[PDB]
Amino acid sequence: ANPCCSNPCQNRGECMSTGFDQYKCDCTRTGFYGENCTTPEFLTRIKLLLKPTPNTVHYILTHFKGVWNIVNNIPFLRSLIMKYVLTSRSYLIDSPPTYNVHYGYKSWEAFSNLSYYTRALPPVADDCPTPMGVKGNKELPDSKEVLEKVLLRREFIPDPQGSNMMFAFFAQHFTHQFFKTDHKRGPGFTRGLGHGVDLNHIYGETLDRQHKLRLFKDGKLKYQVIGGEVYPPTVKDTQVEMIYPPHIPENLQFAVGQEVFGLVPGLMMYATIWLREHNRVCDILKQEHPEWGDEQLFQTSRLILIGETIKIVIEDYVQHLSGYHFKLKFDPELLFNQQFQYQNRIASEFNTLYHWHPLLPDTFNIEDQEYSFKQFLYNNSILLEHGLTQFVESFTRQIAGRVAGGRNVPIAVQAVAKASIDQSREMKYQSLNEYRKRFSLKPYTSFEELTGEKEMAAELKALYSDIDVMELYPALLVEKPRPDAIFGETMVELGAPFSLKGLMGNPICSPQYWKPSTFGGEVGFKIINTASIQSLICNNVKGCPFTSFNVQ
Amino acid sequence: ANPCCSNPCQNRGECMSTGFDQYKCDCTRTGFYGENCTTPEFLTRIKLLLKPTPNTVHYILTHFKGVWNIVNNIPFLRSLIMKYVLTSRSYLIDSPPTYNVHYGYKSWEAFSNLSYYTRALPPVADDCPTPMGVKGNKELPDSKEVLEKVLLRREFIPDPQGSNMMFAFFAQHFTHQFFKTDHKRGPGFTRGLGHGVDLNHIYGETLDRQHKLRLFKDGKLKYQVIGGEVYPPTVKDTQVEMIYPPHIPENLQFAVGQEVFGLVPGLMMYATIWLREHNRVCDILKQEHPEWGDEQLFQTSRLILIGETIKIVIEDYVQHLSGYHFKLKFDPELLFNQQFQYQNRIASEFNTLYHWHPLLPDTFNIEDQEYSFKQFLYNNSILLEHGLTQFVESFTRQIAGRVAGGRNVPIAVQAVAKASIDQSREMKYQSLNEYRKRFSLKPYTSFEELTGEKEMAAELKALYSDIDVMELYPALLVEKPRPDAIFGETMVELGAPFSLKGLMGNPICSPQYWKPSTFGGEVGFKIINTASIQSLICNNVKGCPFTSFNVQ
Ligand code: HEM
Ligand code: HEM
Ligand SMILES: *[C@@H]1O[C@H](CO)[C@@H](O[C@@H]2O[C@H](CO)[C@@H](O)[C@H](O)[C@H]2NC(C)=O)[C@H](O)[C@H]1NC(C)=O
Ligand SMILES: *[C@@H]1O[C@H](CO)[C@@H](O[C@@H]2O[C@H](CO)[C@@H](O)[C@H](O)[C@H]2NC(C)=O)[C@H](O)[C@H]1NC(C)=O
Ligand SMILES: Cc1cc(NC(=O)C2=C(O)c3ccccc3S(=O)(=O)N2C)no1
Ligand SMILES: Cc1cc(NC(=O)C2=C(O)c3ccccc3S(=O)(=O)N2C)no1
Ligand SMILES: CCCCCCCCO[C@@H]1O[C@H](CO)[C@@H](O)[C@H](O)[C@H]1O
Ligand SMILES: CCCCCCCCO[C@@H]1O[C@H](CO)[C@@H](O)[C@H](O)[C@H]1O
Ligand SMILES: *[C@@H]1O[C@H](CO)[C@@H](O)[C@H](O)[C@H]1NC(C)=O
Ligand SMILES: *[C@@H]1O[C@H](CO)[C@@H](O)[C@H](O)[C@H]1NC(C)=O
Ligand SMILES: *[C@@H]1O[C@H](CO)[C@@H](O)[C@H](O)[C@H]1NC(C)=O
Ligand SMILES: *[C@@H]1O[C@H](CO)[C@@H](O)[C@H](O)[C@H]1NC(C)=O
Repeated sequence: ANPCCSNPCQNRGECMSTGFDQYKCDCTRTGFYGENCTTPEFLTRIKLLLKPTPNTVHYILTHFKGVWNIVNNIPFLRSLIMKYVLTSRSYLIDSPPTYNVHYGYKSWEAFSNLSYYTRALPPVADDCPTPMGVKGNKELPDSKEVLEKVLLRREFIPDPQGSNMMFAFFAQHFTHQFFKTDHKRGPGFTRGLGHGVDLNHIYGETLDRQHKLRLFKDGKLKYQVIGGEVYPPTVKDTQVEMIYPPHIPENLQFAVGQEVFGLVPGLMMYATIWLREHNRVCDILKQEHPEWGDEQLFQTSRLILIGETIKIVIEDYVQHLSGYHFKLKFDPELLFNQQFQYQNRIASEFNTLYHWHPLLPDTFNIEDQEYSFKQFLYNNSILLEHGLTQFVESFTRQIAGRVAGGRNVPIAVQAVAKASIDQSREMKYQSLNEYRKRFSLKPYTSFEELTGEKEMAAELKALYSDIDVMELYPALLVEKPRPDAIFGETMVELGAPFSLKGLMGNPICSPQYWKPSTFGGEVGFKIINTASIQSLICNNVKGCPFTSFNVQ
Repeated sequence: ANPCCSNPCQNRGECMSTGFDQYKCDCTRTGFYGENCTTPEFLTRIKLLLKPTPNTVHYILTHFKGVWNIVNNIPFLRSLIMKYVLTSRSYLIDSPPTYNVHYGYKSWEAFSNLSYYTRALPPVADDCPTPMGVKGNKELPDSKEVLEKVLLRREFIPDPQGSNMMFAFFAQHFTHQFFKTDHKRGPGFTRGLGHGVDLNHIYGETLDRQHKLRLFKDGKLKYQVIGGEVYPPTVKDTQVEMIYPPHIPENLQFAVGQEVFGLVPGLMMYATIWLREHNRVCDILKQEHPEWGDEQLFQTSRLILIGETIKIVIEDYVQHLSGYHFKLKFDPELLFNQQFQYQNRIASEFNTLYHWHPLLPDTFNIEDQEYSFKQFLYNNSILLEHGLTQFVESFTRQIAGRVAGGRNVPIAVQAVAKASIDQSREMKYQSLNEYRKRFSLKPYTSFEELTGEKEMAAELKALYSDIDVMELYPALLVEKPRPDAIFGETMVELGAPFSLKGLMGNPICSPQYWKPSTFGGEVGFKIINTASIQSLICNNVKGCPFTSFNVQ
């Protein structure tokens, strides 16, 4: 019914109805004009002729290693390239944000209501004849069939980039501070009102929760000591609400900032490490500032840990997953003379693409044990049994699964994968190809081009008929990986700009925050600027075990 | 005891304690170095030894009328200057915001908690030996004595700039969407969580209040007709909470977005006008878009009225109060190639400086009647009796009071003036001279220099002893005005950057919003770009009476 149902406006032109059966494309600042914003301005043809494709740039970043070594060791040159990386990657995201699950046009409600995830692409209107707009059949193919045919794991496929369980659980722990769906309201709603890296998964989303978690001495968070080792306090001792099945002993219900972190020992491992890190930073600050009170010690340490998180995420975590030989750098100063908005709104599509469940193994191997999913979930006794040191050593050694490439979702979480499909449809996501165009990628012209093989493509052809009807979420998991890579093109090109905004958009990266006094002086500042996944583990885990995001 | 109590760091350097009796200044990016950030770097020496003073700039903007006349009539030149004006006025506000009433250092709590007003200068620490830090006596002078000696009106002092009651009530109506102190929590807290121009004073702060005010047909707001004229609906009809004394009959309990707007018929006049404007724009959009539903008509109209409001605030309202011969321009495009943060957090000091109660007359003169304060307050029957047309005609003719220059607060609101003093102290405001330095102004060296006269200066000298201990709020009302102006230097130099951020920081001014389709096409867009206080009144008040912000 809506004349904009067919998504006729190209190159980010905006579609507006002008009657029951007519539309107008607003081509303002797109660089194109004409009825559908497809005629390039002269400068546009110049830009287009020059810009390399994402696969070309990926090739360059993953080759000429000898050259990247030269670059990485020349400070001013590394800075220069990172500066370019930053600006190149930061023009695709609407900031201030625009659409959401209930608004396919800009509105004050969509802007102002922080309970929604934002949307990179507006939803397919409710009165459109087909789920994707006007293409395809009345209903999309059975989600169970999609799941069973091309997503479910047959044999475990290891990640060729060598990602390990330290990587998988770091991804889970880190992202679950800003992916926190409010199931009461619906899949298009979030409980993470900070919309980014605020460390609410350590400190609590609300002030009441934070205060229940705090010791109110020396800036510290409450903790218990068990067999000489520091662990989170209990629900019983703190009244911090946590999600635990009823059969869990009171003494095993650890209470942390994020209420779902009792779900798996690997989340609780990271919760425990960051808890120790907070109190460690508290000791350092108290040493540097014997005149400070508890409140300032707490707040300053939180700012420092936010800093360390952003640092580690960029220079270790994103560094590893990218596969780049270029050494990414966390340096807010690089944006100070550039246009950039210090703010972020978490996109629904970012949440959706980040469902990296293929990472998980069939069993979790710690020391000489192999835990099934059933044994592993909600089982903090496993953490106490083995200890943090053994957990790190074991997770560092265990390979994670490949995410793109298809057929690698562990069956234990098949309901989760089905729900990602079903809820994408519920939220009226536009198709894979629309999202590809939205991120300046070439539309796939066949299912074989998407997968790079023939068997899964054939299954999908039979299911969807038209590549233009293929959905974003399953596509991300069946996409042809880059050579020996964990992800395909669509995953990287969508994930990167969302991730950048969540990290650099933090206020601590703004010029008035990014200075020593914000972090209690040069000592606190140095903690941020020297942070690494290895140092986080070395400072807080007995014996300073070697760790890394890849298997050795 | 805090070693930062004396405010040792200059030129926006940040003070941090480094022990019980030592501090350190963080001079990062100040352009100065040395223990207190007072040694100018070389390039700072250049900038300084040729930056014109605010009074010089104000001289130039308010003279050479013939030159400005040429400038105003050459579009590219007017734009060029406005572009300069915009950037020259946007480097003084911390954005993302920093301090608040409870935090004299940056913290995640101060950044994230939207219920606080933010602070342009951090509060004086609790354990400082004196209210202002280290200077002055153990107690500030009796606020009643300060009020009675230099603030309270003897004889009515008319504004020489000719500001009228349309101006005064516009100031009150417009600002009360973002100055909404949460008295439950304290003077440092706000109920205006949008922190700017969101028009919650028409539409309501919350969705459920908004939905009570809406007709749910054609995008319109509920209204009632009395004697052939459109007025806001009642509390009985809508169920929205309003503040009214218990003796107001049900038929006079008007319901509007801001709960206090029944306080005064002047506010209800503007509430009525803006309600009519919303419904007018709904009519226009429905004509443009027969295919649109109620929700989109409502949301689009709200966006349009937001643009109208910003347009009128800049080009009529601020235009009048500034006294500039240069014609200010609302043009979001002028910021598109500039560094600028599209966000805003309302500053407590902005709230404080905007207590412009000396504007108020001794009596409110409508048609042939002169109403007293007791007669005027909470008396909407006056509005019904005379009507909007007579309100506009009368308020356009009636002169408002001068704000700077002292002794012009009407006795009827003396408790409000005393509270501004008392709450400033509660919120631990730094001194007038610290605020002047914060905004690049020369500190006053005596009370006579502050007032430009001798009698009020002498009383203040007796009360305060030291000019460096003089408080911000009463200083603003006793300050020497610019020549035949309504305000003095401090008022304009603090007010201007805060005001700019609230208006241009609005998301509708960002590039992704500032396009015709956001407002339902060129028709909606034209309504914003041609808006004016005269056309607002012309379109919505019977007879289209002439109006202006100047008695003229
Ligand atoms: C043993 C490990 C894991 C289990 C048992 C698990 C299970 C689940 C379940 C049941 C949900 C749905 C939760 C809900 O709807 O409230 C979910 C959501 C999610 N998972 Fe996993 N998952 C695991 C690991 C991971 C990993 C390694 C990642 C890496 C990125 C990940 C990413 C996500 C994301 C981003 C969501 C959506 C969060 C939200 O919107 O609230 N998960 N997972
Ligand atoms: C008949 C006219 C007016 C009356 C009866 C009035 C009265 C009041 C009162 C009772 C308060 C609350 C004080 C407190 O809680 O301590 C207040 C606050 C305020 N007034 Fe007025 N006023 C009037 C006109 C104006 C005008 C013309 C302006 C011009 C801008 C203005 C600006 C303000 C501001 C900015 C506040 C602080 C509001 C807040 O933070 O919520 N008022 N006024
Ligand atoms: C914003 O900060 C205020 C000030 O601390 C918070 O209000 C306090 O909240 C606690 C409950 O968490 C109450 O016991 C206090 O009475 C409140 N104090 C005041 C002065 O109101 C408020 O909760 C914070 N808001 C958010 C969203 O965290
Ligand atoms: C943000 O939007 C959601 C969705 O509209 C709002 O949730 C609705 O609020 C009304 C109250 O006016 C309830 O009657 C509905 O049940 C809510 N719907 C859902 C899905 O929860 C929410 O109130 C909005 N938040 C704000 C701050 O306005
Ligand atoms: C997949 C995937 C990729 C990804 N992120 C990135 O590719 C990606 C980042 O996350 C990012 C973070 C900080 C500064 C710059 C970059 S980047 O240039 O946009 N790039 C390396 N997150 O998930
Ligand atoms: C007093 C007072 C002044 C004032 N504002 C101004 O002086 C002032 C504005 O408010 C402003 C509004 C939009 C764009 C640019 C300007 S300005 O250059 O900062 N200037 C004229 N608000 O209260
Ligand atoms: C060659 C001069 C170019 C124009 C400069 C005009 C400056 C006059 O400006 C003066 O500034 C003083 C500063 O305190 C104020 O006291 C005066 O009121 C003001 O007139
Ligand atoms: C409403 C004003 C209150 C007047 C009575 C108490 C004020 C006492 O204050 C005095 O008032 C005189 C008034 O012009 C001034 O000459 C004095 O300088 C001032 O001290
Ligand atoms: C614009 O797009 C529509 C698709 O809805 C197409 O039918 C029309 O011919 C296009 N016009 C062009 C490309 O000039
Ligand atoms: C939890 O882990 C422990 C090992 O610490 C194991 O003995 C136990 O069986 C597990 N619980 C469940 C329900 O599998
Ligand atoms: C720095 O400031 C303090 C002011 O309290 C003063 O004691 C010291 O002499 C100053 N040093 C300078 C201005 O070089
Ligand atoms: C209310 O306004 C009317 C004029 O409409 C006036 O005559 C009356 O005195 C006012 N009421 C009070 C209590 O002042």
